[PDB]
Amino acid sequence: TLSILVAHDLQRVIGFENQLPWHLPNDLKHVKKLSTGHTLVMGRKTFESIGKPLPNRRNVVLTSDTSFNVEGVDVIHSIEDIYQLPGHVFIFGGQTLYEEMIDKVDDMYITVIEGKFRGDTFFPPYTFEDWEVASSVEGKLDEKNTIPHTFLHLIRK
Ligand SMILES: NC(=O)c1ccc[n+]([C@@H]2O[C@H](COP(=O)([O-])OP(=O)(O)OC[C@H]3O[C@@H](n4cnc5c(N)ncnc54)[C@H](OP(=O)(O)O)[C@@H]3O)[C@@H](O)[C@H]2O)c1
Ligand SMILES: CCc1nc(N)nc(N)c1C#CCc1cc(-c2ccc(C(=O)O)cc2)ccc1OC
Repeated sequence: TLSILVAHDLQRVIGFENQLPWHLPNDLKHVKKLSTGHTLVMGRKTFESIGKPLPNRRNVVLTSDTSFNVEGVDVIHSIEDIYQLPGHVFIFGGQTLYEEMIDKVDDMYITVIEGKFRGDTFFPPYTFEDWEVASSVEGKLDEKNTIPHTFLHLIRK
């Protein structure tokens, strides 16, 4: 299974200055639950922003850098390498990976951040006429999670 995993705002902002524009612990938990025990594929910039591989899952980084060799991280140098990865693979950003993979993935796990943030990187436009809403769940708000958000699972029609 090949899935997109992404949080984007009302205008499809996903990032600003190589970081997430929002602070939303519940979505990090969401990511943790979906991807633990499986595989995350991310572009080089996304990886460097995180700084270290995420625990308890396979971390795969796409880069043209032949010198890239980080402990706890597998490297790939081509999009086509993704298709050789076994198991449930999540395309985990950033903008370049999403643009390169959105027409190839089976489904998308999207957290819609229900606000308008300043961004410099975007999720590509998509239409619900191409995607069935398998599920849509409002995120619960609290003291630590104050931005409204919705968890979508979309499956390609
Ligand atoms: N909101 C979210 O769910 C979410 C999730 C992930 C990331 N983000 C955000 O996304 C932003 C980063 O996105 P970005 O587009 O700037 O960078 P990115 O996609 O994370 O990384 C781009 C790099 O990936 C490598 N790459 C991509 N395609 C390749 C290919 N076909 N062959 C070889 N290498 C390839 C290249 O690395 P080299 O230059 O080293 O060759 C390229 O420079 C950040 O702001 C981050 O916070 C948001
Ligand atoms: C966690 C935000 C997010 N949500 C959803 N639904 N899909 C994604 N692909 C990402 C993402 C991402 C990349 C990223 C993750 C993190 C991050 C931080 C903490 C945790 C964690 O505590 O589990 C996970 C990812 C930090 C920075 C960062 O890019 C700047």
